[PDB]
Amino acid sequence: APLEPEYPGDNATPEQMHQYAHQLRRYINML
Repeated sequence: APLEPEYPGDNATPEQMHQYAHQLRRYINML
């Protein structure tokens, strides 16, 4: 069930943040 991911820490490194936000836009766009 690939839907709404989970934010990486209150403010994770640009790397982890990019991964999460990436999947977010990827999913929303996937559907």
